[PDB]
Amino acid sequence: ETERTLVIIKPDAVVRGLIGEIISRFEKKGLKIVGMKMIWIDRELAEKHYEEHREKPFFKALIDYITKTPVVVMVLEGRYAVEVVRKMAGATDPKDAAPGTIRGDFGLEVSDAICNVIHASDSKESAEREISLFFKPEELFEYPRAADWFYKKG
Amino acid sequence: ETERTLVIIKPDAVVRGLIGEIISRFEKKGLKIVGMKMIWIDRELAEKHYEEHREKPFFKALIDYITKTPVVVMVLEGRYAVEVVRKMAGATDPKDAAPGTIRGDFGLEVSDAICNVIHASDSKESAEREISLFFKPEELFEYPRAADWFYKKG
Amino acid sequence: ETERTLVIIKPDAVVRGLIGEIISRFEKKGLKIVGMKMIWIDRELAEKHYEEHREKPFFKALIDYITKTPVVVMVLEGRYAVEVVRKMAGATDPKDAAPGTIRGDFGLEVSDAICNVIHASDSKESAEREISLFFKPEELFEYPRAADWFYKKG
Amino acid sequence: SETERTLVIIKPDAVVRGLIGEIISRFEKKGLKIVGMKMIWIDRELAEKHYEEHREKPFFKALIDYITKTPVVVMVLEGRYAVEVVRKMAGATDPKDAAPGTIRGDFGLEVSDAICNVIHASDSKESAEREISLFFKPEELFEYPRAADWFYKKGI
Amino acid sequence: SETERTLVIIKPDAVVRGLIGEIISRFEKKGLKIVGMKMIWIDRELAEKHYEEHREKPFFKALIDYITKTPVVVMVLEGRYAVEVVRKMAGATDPKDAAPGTIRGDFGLEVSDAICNVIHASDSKESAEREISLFFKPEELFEYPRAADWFYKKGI
Amino acid sequence: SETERTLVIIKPDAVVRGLIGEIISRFEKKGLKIVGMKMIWIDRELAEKHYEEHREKPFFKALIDYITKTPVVVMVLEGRYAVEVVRKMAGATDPKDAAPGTIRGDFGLEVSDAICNVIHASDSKESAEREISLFFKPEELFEYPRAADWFYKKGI
Ligand SMILES: Nc1nc2c(ncn2[C@@H]2O[C@H](COP(=O)(O)OP(=O)(O)O)[C@@H](O)[C@H]2O)c(=O)[nH]1
Ligand SMILES: Nc1nc2c(ncn2[C@@H]2O[C@H](COP(=O)(O)OP(=O)(O)O)[C@@H](O)[C@H]2O)c(=O)[nH]1
Ligand SMILES: Nc1nc2c(ncn2[C@@H]2O[C@H](COP(=O)(O)OP(=O)(O)O)[C@@H](O)[C@H]2O)c(=O)[nH]1
Ligand SMILES: [Cl-]
Ligand SMILES: [Cl-]
Ligand SMILES: [Cl-]
Ligand SMILES: [Cl-]
Ligand SMILES: [Cl-]
Ligand SMILES: [Cl-]
Ligand SMILES: [Cl-]
Ligand SMILES: [Cl-]
Ligand SMILES: [Cl-]
Ligand SMILES: [Cl-]
Ligand SMILES: [Cl-]
Ligand SMILES: [Cl-]
Ligand SMILES: [Mg+2]
Ligand SMILES: [Mg+2]
Ligand SMILES: [Mg+2]
Repeated sequence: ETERTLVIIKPDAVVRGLIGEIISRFEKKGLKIVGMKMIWIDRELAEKHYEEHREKPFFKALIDYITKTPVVVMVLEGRYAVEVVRKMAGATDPKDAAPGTIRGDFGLEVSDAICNVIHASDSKESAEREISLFFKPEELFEYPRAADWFYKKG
Repeated sequence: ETERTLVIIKPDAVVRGLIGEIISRFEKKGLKIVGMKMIWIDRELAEKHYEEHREKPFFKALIDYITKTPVVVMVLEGRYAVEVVRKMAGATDPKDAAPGTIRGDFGLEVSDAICNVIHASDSKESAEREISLFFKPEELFEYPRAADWFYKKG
Repeated sequence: ETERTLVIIKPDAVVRGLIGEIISRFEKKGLKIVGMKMIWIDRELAEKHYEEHREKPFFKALIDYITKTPVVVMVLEGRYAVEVVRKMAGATDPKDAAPGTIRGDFGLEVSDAICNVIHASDSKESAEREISLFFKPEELFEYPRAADWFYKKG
Repeated sequence: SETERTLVIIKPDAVVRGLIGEIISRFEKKGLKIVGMKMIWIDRELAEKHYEEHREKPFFKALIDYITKTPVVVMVLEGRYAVEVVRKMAGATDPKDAAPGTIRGDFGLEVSDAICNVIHASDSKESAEREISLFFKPEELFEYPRAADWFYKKGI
Repeated sequence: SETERTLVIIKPDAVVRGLIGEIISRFEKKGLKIVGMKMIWIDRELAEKHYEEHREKPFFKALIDYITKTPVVVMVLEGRYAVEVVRKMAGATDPKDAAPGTIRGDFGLEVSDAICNVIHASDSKESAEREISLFFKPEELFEYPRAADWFYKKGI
Repeated sequence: SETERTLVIIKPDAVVRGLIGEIISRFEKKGLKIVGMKMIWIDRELAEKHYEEHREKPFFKALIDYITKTPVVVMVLEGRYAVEVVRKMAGATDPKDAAPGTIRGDFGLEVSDAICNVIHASDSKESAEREISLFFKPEELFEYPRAADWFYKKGI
């Protein structure tokens, strides 16, 4: 049931100084950070990441948004991590996101793009693809978090 | 899409020392405080604010409640601020409010009135009316919050 | 409307150092701690507490889980405390729990048992029974919390 | 008695950065009572009056520009030895020197031509009295019970 | 070894104000282990025994009234040099003098006839030993692993 | 100018305990800018190079074992007098001595054969320069605006 998912702490979150608060929510949930780095995405990489939206009217604005400033890309590992992180993220448009979710508590204002604090892979398949776009195997680690032993079935 | 809504941090919140925590939730969401002051509402002003409830059985108790101690009235500005703040507030009766919402996390106990931490305008129209009841134009301001520039479409 | 409910801060929460954070959520909601103690539940007591699950496939694992390390048993008092605490706890399986709830924010990983941070009585009847299992009348108290006077109808 | 009132100004840097709530919560958590509060936009005349004791100091101009840059939140805190206590909570004038745990220590660092330091706290009972009068009318200050006030009642 | 056990009492003011959780979290976050804990309502005999060293001091009576005002939460914290560490976390006896960041510094200020100061922390290993015995039976103290205990294992 | 860059390492104890976010938030809240950051697993060669000044010290071996125990998060913080400021935020080397409010003061205590102390902070501008180079390539460090940067613009 253990899966890996890719999360991008977007430019709006970085500029607003919310990196730590976002990371803490994942750590507190029990999710493990197995990879992470601050990078500045270029248009080519951005369009590959968001290839599914190439023919949508907001594509250009979305690429401008994700490449506006550096972002923090990270890989989270844990039981059903993909669906869990999507649940934690909340609705795409922050105004519709429920209080308690990341977008619900931190997002609201938008530009030409629907600024929404973070990106979260939408499926195990997508996560695999996205993780490969931003990380090399040598940047992903296997190590124990403090409470790992507690759940070991002997 | 930018709107203004009126919020009243009720006597129960003031007495319990929750003013700051409530304000922080709005600031963290990205909402801008364009007006704010601690006042002690008298019955006349209270009945004008809650005119819609004049013929309800809980009217008297509600007026007693809102005028019990000083309150903090404030105007919040932001994208769809009215519906967003209502969403953040949660169900009228705190016991029914979802965890994560203001009433959900802070409210529960009631008196003869359903004490519920805060008041939030229910519509743009109501907000306009309520804002006018408590504030003069000279008490409302236009200024930039730190991240405002980020969302400017050039 | 004032009720008492039993909550058990389970071994996973104790080991992870989440006792305080869990307690704070209840205090902030307005709930009153009328009884509380750290104990180490033995199998006999554990099976009495979870008697309803005796014929379920996960029974053995559940008993192992709840008796793994000491836990903190506590009695919470307040308006509709039973349903309110259940609401605050969230879905049984933490991966399904909504962000904002205790299980939603803190739980995810599981062992042979569905580790979910806390236990909360499912009804007033169950609460009565469970409270009696862990506490003697002399361990339960009646005292005023700071804001109690605020809600007194004269 | 030991109960005093002091003036706090949540400065433009704090307002712009969205720290109003976090600052207020620190005072509420300490047990201090907010007896008056409002968001205002200080004009140069009022700013220079508040900081008149620095009228003949080199940093005066930058200070006025800073305090009047955007709206601020002025408030009056009441409580046991509130003046010295709030000053202690504020921390060293230059935030880089302020101890972690203090308001300036946890939230301040960067400066403009002025030493931006998150908040203002009256330095003495005499200054508190003068400052409260500059920003608040008696009609804007209130006497009411905070939840735990009854717990501290002395004598019988 | 360096591992010690100390006694902490979350006093009536903290309980009434709903600060039990916040106080416990500070100890958990520090890495201290809670090996015993319970809510009890201290009677005068036990209160006077705990504070026997102040038996002949003017504030004694007010102190007993205060500590027995409502139920409290007594707990035993275990960890490296726990006695001095918890004392440091507590801060100065009179909360108005306690540094921001400490428990008394962030949460205490107001007083009654007694100097209400949020919590009690054993002042020495000798006092800790005596105090733990007054409130806890060995059967109420436990040895178990906290999540990160394995990380600190020494030697091979 | 007064703007400096310093190197911070969120050590294995912090990573294992899930404190990465809380530590980063303290720097963000202070107003410091993260210009570089990544999770890496330090090897003995790099660890010994970073701590070369302790090459001939008794605790060296335990120190290397500790810093290479699990992955860490290295990051570069930029801001006014960042070196001394971050050091101040970190607190005393041995967490038991660190003041409440500091990172080590609030989060550290227990030790292994090494004095586990949550994070590493460059001790000087010279050390910061050397350390940043050991862990980061210029291509991994960025210049960008944080939300409030405009507020502090000096002069006209
Ligand atoms: N301007 C604009 N941007 C959008 C819209 N929908 C989505 N976006 C942006 O494009 C991103 C990706 O879209 P999508 O995958 O559908 O949403 P997500 O998976 O929840 O992030 C969203 O997170 C927004 O940043 C839209 O309708 N208009
Ligand atoms: N006693 C009592 N008070 C109520 C009841 N419904 C609402 N109230 C109080 O009256 C306030 C205004 O009512 P309403 O506008 O319907 O709810 P709101 O807009 O969510 O605050 C509520 O916030 C409560 O303070 C009720 O059924 N009984
Ligand atoms: N292994 C396993 N454990 C379960 C399952 N369902 C429940 N549990 C565990 O048994 C406890 C009690 O079950 P139940 O009363 O139905 O859920 P609760 O009232 O929400 O705690 C749950 O909290 C879990 O700890 C399950 O389907 N499989
Ligand atoms: Cl949502
Ligand atoms: Cl963990
Ligand atoms: Cl709701
Ligand atoms: Cl902002
Ligand atoms: Cl749920
Ligand atoms: Cl209360
Ligand atoms: Cl200081
Ligand atoms: Cl209070
Ligand atoms: Cl101190
Ligand atoms: Cl731990
Ligand atoms: Cl220190
Ligand atoms: Cl910023
Ligand atoms: Mg998507
Ligand atoms: Mg209404
Ligand atoms: Mg059940």
